[PDB]
Amino acid sequence: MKPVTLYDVAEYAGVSYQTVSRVVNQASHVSAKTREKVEAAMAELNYIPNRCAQQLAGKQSL
Amino acid sequence: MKPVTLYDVAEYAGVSYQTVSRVVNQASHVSAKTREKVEAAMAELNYIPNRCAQQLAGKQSL
DNA sequence: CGATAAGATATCTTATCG
DNA sequence: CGATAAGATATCTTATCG
Repeated sequence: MKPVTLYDVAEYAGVSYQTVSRVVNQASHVSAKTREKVEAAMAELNYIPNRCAQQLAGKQSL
Repeated sequence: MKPVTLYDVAEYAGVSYQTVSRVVNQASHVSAKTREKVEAAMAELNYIPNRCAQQLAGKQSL
């Protein structure tokens, strides 16, 4: 079950992954609008606490 | 400083990485003793990934 | 069936530019 | 100081062989 990736929030926010990922990791070096955009994005997409693979993994393409 | 990796468990179990890696994710087509050693290995070595961002800060210095 | 190797994707880290 | 781009590493999944 992989609903959202930090990439998803990033895209939805309109910012690089580590734009928002940096935000999610502390965001000690960013701007106002950015945090609010990522915050909005993750909020809308719900964004579960599993960007990488803490207690749930799996990935495929093509 | 870097804790266990699936490679560590793999080596310690005496099985290729891809063997135990698939084990930890399903282990559909795997023998008995194999599961025992992978499980043992990860158990003995404790096995803590930390491939995200918990306490493992310094990783690669480029 | 069980084990090994290769390919693809995501996350994080570091460096550069405005 | 802040955002973007490139590179490296690890994990996961699928296919083939004995």
